[PDB]
Amino acid sequence: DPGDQICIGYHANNSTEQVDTIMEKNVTVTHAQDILEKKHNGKLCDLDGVKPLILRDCSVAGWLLGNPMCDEFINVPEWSYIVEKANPVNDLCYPGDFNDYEELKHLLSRINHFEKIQIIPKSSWSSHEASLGVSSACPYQGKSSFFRNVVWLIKKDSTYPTIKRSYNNTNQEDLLVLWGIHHPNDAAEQTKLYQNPTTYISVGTSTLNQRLVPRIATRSKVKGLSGRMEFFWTILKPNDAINFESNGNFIAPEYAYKIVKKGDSTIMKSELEYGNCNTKCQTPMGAINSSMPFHNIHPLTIGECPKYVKSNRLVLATGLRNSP
Amino acid sequence: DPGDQICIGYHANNSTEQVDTIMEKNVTVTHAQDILEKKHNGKLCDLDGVKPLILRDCSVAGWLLGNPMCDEFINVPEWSYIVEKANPVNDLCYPGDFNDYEELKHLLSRINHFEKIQIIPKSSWSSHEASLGVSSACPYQGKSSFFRNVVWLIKKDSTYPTIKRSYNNTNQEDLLVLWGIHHPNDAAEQTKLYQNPTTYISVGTSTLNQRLVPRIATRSKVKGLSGRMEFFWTILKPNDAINFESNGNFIAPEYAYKIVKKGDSTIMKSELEYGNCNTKCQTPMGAINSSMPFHNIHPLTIGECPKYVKSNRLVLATGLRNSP
Amino acid sequence: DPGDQICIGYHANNSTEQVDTIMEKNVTVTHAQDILEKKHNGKLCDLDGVKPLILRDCSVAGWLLGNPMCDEFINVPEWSYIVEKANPVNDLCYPGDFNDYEELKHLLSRINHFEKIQIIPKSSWSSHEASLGVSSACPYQGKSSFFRNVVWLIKKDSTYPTIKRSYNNTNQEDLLVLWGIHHPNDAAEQTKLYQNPTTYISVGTSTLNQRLVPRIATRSKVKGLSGRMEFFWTILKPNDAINFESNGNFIAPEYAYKIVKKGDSTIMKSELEYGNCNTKCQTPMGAINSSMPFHNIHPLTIGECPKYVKSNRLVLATGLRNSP
Amino acid sequence: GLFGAIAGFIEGGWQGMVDGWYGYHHSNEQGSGYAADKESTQKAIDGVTNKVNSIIDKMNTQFEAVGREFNNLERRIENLNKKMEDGFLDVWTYNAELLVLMENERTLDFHDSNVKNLYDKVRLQLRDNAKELGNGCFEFYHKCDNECMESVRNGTYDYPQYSEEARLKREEISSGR
Amino acid sequence: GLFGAIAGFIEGGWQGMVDGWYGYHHSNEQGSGYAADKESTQKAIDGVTNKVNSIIDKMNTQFEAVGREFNNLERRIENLNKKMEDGFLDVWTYNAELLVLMENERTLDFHDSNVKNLYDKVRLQLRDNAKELGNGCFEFYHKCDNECMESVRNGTYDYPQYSEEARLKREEISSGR
Amino acid sequence: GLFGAIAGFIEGGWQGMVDGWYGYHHSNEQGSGYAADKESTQKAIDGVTNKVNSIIDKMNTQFEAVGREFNNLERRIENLNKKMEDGFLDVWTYNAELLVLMENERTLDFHDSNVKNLYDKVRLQLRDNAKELGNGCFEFYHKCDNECMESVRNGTYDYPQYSEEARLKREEISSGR
Ligand SMILES: *[C@@H]1O[C@H](CO)[C@@H](O[C@@H]2O[C@H](CO)[C@@H](O[C@@H]3O[C@H](CO)[C@@H](O)[C@H](O)[C@@H]3O)[C@H](O)[C@H]2NC(C)=O)[C@H](O)[C@H]1NC(C)=O
Ligand SMILES: *[C@@H]1O[C@H](CO)[C@@H](O[C@@H]2O[C@H](CO)[C@@H](O[C@@H]3O[C@H](CO)[C@@H](O)[C@H](O)[C@@H]3O)[C@H](O)[C@H]2NC(C)=O)[C@H](O)[C@H]1NC(C)=O
Ligand SMILES: *[C@@H]1O[C@H](CO)[C@@H](O[C@@H]2O[C@H](CO)[C@@H](O[C@@H]3O[C@H](CO)[C@@H](O)[C@H](O)[C@@H]3O)[C@H](O)[C@H]2NC(C)=O)[C@H](O)[C@H]1NC(C)=O
Ligand SMILES: *[C@@H]1O[C@H](CO)[C@@H](O[C@@H]2O[C@H](CO)[C@@H](O)[C@H](O)[C@H]2NC(C)=O)[C@H](O)[C@H]1NC(C)=O
Ligand SMILES: *[C@@H]1O[C@H](CO)[C@@H](O[C@@H]2O[C@H](CO)[C@@H](O)[C@H](O)[C@H]2NC(C)=O)[C@H](O)[C@H]1NC(C)=O
Ligand SMILES: *[C@@H]1O[C@H](CO)[C@@H](O[C@@H]2O[C@H](CO)[C@@H](O)[C@H](O)[C@H]2NC(C)=O)[C@H](O)[C@H]1NC(C)=O
Repeated sequence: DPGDQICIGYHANNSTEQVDTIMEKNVTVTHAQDILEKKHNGKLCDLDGVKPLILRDCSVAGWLLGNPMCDEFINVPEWSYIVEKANPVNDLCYPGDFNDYEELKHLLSRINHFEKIQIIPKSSWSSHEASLGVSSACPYQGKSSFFRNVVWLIKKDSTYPTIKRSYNNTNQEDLLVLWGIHHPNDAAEQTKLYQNPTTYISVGTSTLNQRLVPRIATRSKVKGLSGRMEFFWTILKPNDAINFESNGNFIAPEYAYKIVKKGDSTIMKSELEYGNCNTKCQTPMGAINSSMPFHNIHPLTIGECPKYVKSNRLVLATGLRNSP
Repeated sequence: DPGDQICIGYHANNSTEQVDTIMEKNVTVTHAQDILEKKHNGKLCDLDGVKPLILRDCSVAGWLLGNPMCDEFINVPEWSYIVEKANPVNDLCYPGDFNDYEELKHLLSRINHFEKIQIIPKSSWSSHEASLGVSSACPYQGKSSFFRNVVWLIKKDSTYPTIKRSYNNTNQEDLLVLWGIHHPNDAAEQTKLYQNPTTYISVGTSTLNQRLVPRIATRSKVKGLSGRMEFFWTILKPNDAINFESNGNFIAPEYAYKIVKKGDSTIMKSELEYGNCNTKCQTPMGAINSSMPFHNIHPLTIGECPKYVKSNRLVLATGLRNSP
Repeated sequence: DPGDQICIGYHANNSTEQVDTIMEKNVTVTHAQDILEKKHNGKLCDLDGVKPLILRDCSVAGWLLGNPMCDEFINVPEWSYIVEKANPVNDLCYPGDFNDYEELKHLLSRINHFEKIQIIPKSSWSSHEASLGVSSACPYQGKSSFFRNVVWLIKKDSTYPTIKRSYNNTNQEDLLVLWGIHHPNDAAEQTKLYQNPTTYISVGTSTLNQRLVPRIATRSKVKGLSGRMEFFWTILKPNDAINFESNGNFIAPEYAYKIVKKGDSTIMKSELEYGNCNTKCQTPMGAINSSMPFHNIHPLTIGECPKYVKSNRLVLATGLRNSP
Repeated sequence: GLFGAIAGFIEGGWQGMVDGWYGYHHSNEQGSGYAADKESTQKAIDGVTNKVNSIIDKMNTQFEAVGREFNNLERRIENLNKKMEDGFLDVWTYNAELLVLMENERTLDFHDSNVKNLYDKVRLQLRDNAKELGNGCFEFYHKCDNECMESVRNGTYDYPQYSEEARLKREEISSGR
Repeated sequence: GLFGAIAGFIEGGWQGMVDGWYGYHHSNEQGSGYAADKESTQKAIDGVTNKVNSIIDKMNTQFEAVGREFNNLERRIENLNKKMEDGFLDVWTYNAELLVLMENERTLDFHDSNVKNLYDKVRLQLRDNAKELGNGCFEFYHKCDNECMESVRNGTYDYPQYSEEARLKREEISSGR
Repeated sequence: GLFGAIAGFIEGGWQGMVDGWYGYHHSNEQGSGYAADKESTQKAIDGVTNKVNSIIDKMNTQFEAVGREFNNLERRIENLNKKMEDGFLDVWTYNAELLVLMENERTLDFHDSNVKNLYDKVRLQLRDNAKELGNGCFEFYHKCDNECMESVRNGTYDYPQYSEEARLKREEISSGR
């Protein structure tokens, strides 16, 4: 006969969730809690409202300077973040250099919008040749062409008279301005193109004090050309003026850029293209939509994101150990 | 009937100290120990013995070069650390540029004392004009003036014969030497001030090899001026000689500085002024007087300090859990 | 009378291992396990197979330009890692500067082998004097000499006709190339050595655009000389050509380096010399041979090594507490 | 576990207790059933919810990698930059995995220590009015109906009230009939 | 707590025991009073003092922030600099906050493990010479004066000495008068 | 330790059990000896070997110092460089030392919780067929030979089988004669 009885016990169920512990692996428990998000959508999205700027086969240098093949980007909307491929094809079509280029890219990461403006009219070049400045390295569609936002001045009749030109930033916002110099192959090329054999380019700001000189040298052919173009850039402060003077080898500007909205942004390296979707979190490998505190997709993320960790697994134990 | 009794128990009292634990917040306990020092005295103090060098409305550049408004600092005492405001007013009074100025500031964090010494006497300028080098940008008090430690030479009668001047560091300590170049606005100005149109500044050391040339351009007005001054500096090793040769556009030295005691120091960015106290621990927000292992005032501290953390609260539980 | 008995107890022995705990230090336990390696062998060893390049009293610069005092290194075998002393004696024997030298040292850390090749034959200088180009700064054995991989051209008869030389890298690997410019003391020196008073050195690549000019100045004597040498470098891409044009003050190349095995390597600062041994782990203090997960010899190690920590003791408690 | 209760002296957990983590299974004259302990199940939910939020919240601010780009002659600081963001990514990976690992063990001994502590809540209430079997069960020396079983659950169990009937049935079993 | 003593089987602590953390409250014919256990209170002090010093001592050296200045076109590496010094400030803030939290738990359950363990030093000394009341107190089966109470305190308690008078008092209450 | 067994109620360990960490000492008419508890000694070996591998394994990836050389006017990032590599060297040293220390405590209280758990395994098997002495040993109320000692060791021990001989021997000592 059983006299009255009472027992104490604990919960169990059908759960095969396994956690780990410092001393024991794959411990099966009643309840678990995963805290790591591992799946994304392989696509580049809008970020809340805004569609990212995706340069396709373009580089940042190629966009701003105005590569013929980059015309798709002549007047971009305000963006949420820029996307650039790892080694874009359309960079500096005419071979040379973009000075302090990495730093310039740096600014872009805090800029959401430009507004292209003309600051020296191409038509204003009355005593020089705006329209001979054209190269085979710089092809529109078989038509050999040039960058669009600058202008390659050339001697008219036989001579190249001294340029003195200026623009005063009367806007309330800052002005990104670009220009450049052309380095010929020998004395002969120099004198054919600009007549004057000894030349210079002076550029002044409230802070700029630059005087450039062409640098004649015998060089390798790049894209069939031996000469070089070297481009330079500055920020022109509100209510400050910029002044050019030259004498040859001048790559003059026509258009400038007003920094018109600043904010969070990144230059995001990614091969991807536009995914026609939308998130609150974007990764160069795909967007994440998750409540988790942690993800393991890619450490360079933008937007309202979980914190990157390198784990394959992050799972917490909440319930108790389940029966053998 | 009560048979004899013995009971086991623990301490309790009327302490309302609360600590926290991974699972439980605001647990009331018997004894606690705060380890976060949270209060400072809002003042800039001496450090043990020594009064900091406090530039008021000066920058380091304005001090070392001799901006007339910075005369308060013509001959400083030895310091423990320099305090500079975020945006000093008296920097370079005549507009221009200071080369590698940031790296030079970096040296100062390990220097506690200079000794201004004359290395080329203002009176020695026998065949040039030492005393016309004065600007409306560089006001003593309405009297237009110049930087004090350098000299802006000018043509005398009509000419400026070639300068060849040298100074040999016969001291046992290191010599900080400063100089500069004047960039005029046009050919007309160049020849008015210095006569010669084509000019240069050479500066040679056992390790320097510099030939600077003035760089003409048309620029914005800054403080009513369009011209620019660009300044340069070297350390002259003991037993070494420095030699200047120039021809125009030279801003010559008069005083140099011997590096005379090195040691711990910092440049402290702070708005504060002299607080007339003393501590063993200083912060740009105020001094700390404490035994705590941790503080949360400001990460940039100098002197014998507790270790910085960003916590609002750090309390250890030492006693036992307290009665309901 | 004793009724039958059963007892429960735990292990003990003759162990004097002590561990520490958050609350108790030097607790003697039954079994412990040290995880910190503290001993090394004080020698510089081979790395598996490979003997390191040990420059003795040479620097990376002295080696590559070929200081006469460095001849021990005229044609080295492949290495595992370079060892350079902290303040090498045989650097640039004729005083001057080696441009972007730290960045070059950086390239060396991923290079395991060079192959010196001739790119401009010393005999080829038919209309100049290759063989006068020698200095007492640069002594072979009391014989005054020069760097070996470069050539100091000098005027022949009375004149120095314009040099035009180019070399096209037809190998499948990259070419490290070096050259340099000589800066005299005065006009008199310049015209004695090179005849032409106004001179230049132009240098072109698919990526280079360089025009160097000598900088006449009066300077401190270094090693009894007042003049200076300034050296420069480039990687010459496969199938690309380099072109030199000059007019005076040219230090031409003769020999170059083909980058011919890349991989892991480092530049190790160490005073030591070749120890005639072998490891799988090398330290600038001596080699390690150990199974331990941790060591504290030196933070900069090369090869399959335990992880550095700064502790003087890391001992685990594995066994149980030993009798009070 | 550290306290010897879960997977210890109570071998097996009850598939049938579906409304709490810890509880009771009585068996008297009227029959049997399951009833879960009211405070300890709640004492554990609070302890677990506070810990889960404490871990998530501690890691709320943590290093965030930023893109920086450097050119062909910035090789060094290019490399400096890389090792730095990598370094930090590794520290936080380690700080995270190790926190879970550690608080998982401690999560289990909270559950274990709670079971063993509830068994001793009953053991010092009944004392010698019931027999400790050693399998985690108590067998009464007196008669206990359904409002009496309830008094053991909520802590109301009256000892002097039943100590008379129990000490008389202890006398019956001492003789062996 | 983990061991079920503090806020457990001893519900409430004694406002009046001022000279220690843990102790005794005796009650014989001569009267009543408080007596603190000198060795367990002293061993807990050493354990807490070592912990407070280990914590301050581990944060011995930890990152110290430094001022550096960069110019207008050193923006890039300027940022590298901020994110690094911020990064490290964050690592050490997390390390300080989390070490306290963790070692606060282990401090309370050390006090908890100690109280319950002093109760078991006494329970395993008396055995059946006293009755476990369950409220953390013992009721003796024999007469115990002040020189006898002290022998339980310092660990001297003699079982066979009192076991005869005790086994006769257990037998008398077995009878029920 | 936290569980009061090691250096507690079993004061001192047995020099003679050279074949295990925890175990038994039987003592009947046939003689006496040491017998190591076979299963729990293995249960502790696995928890410790897994712990040791997990500590080494967690420090799997950890900051690796790299050589960088900077020139004379690169003083700033030269310094940036240094404070960084040091910065990290410190973080990982703190992490290694503080981890060893923490898991040293937890290693000991595992051994402690285990002894106290093997003693309560035996205690709830025997119950009143033996007398709890308080020094960690059990004295039987019946006759127990070597195959009976084995039934307690491997967990086979039968209570109802010896319970009659025990309750009649308990009855003899109640009377005194
Ligand atoms: C670029 O053009 C802008 C046009 O907005 C010019 O800025 C203006 O500069 C004039 C000076 O020529 C300033 O006029 C002055 O007014 C102030 C009081 O506001 C007074 O102190 C003076 O006596 C003078 O008459 C005016 O402030 C300023 N405009 C604004 C909106 O601030 C400027 O001339 C050009 N900038 C450069 C750098 O060339
Ligand atoms: C700047 O002035 C310093 C200090 O007076 C000068 O240094 C001295 O230079 C003379 C040579 O002009 C050295 O005399 C020599 O002694 C060496 C060995 O010491 C001996 O080998 C030679 O025969 C020679 O006569 C003297 O040592 C040296 N003084 C010191 C303290 O080193 C020097 O002329 C100037 N330095 C520069 C870079 O212009
Ligand atoms: C340095 O020497 C290299 C190696 O010989 C030269 O590279 C070669 O250049 C020739 C042009 O003269 C290339 O010929 C071309 O062939 C391709 C297809 O084979 C075709 O697209 C062209 O119409 C042309 O006929 C040849 O491809 C190229 N060799 C390699 C391996 O790419 C080069 O001429 C020299 N470099 C310089 C800068 O002078
Ligand atoms: C923990 O459980 C997992 C799940 O099986 C095991 O991890 C690996 O799992 C893969 C599939 O995901 C299996 O093919 C293997 O059994 C495992 N691989 C390795 C290399 O072990 C793992 O075995 C379990 N760990 C322990 C200690 O039991
Ligand atoms: C922790 O205890 C304090 C005791 O007041 C509480 O902290 C906060 O501060 C005010 C006054 O100091 C309290 O009245 C509020 O309840 C708290 N503010 C907020 C915004 O929560 C707090 O009650 C306790 N913490 C929790 C989580 O309850
Ligand atoms: C730990 O054990 C050693 C025993 O010598 C002690 O550690 C230190 O070592 C020196 C000699 O090696 C001892 O004389 C000192 O006591 C210690 N040195 C210093 C600088 O403190 C130490 O006594 C023991 N530690 C503790 C906490 O007892």
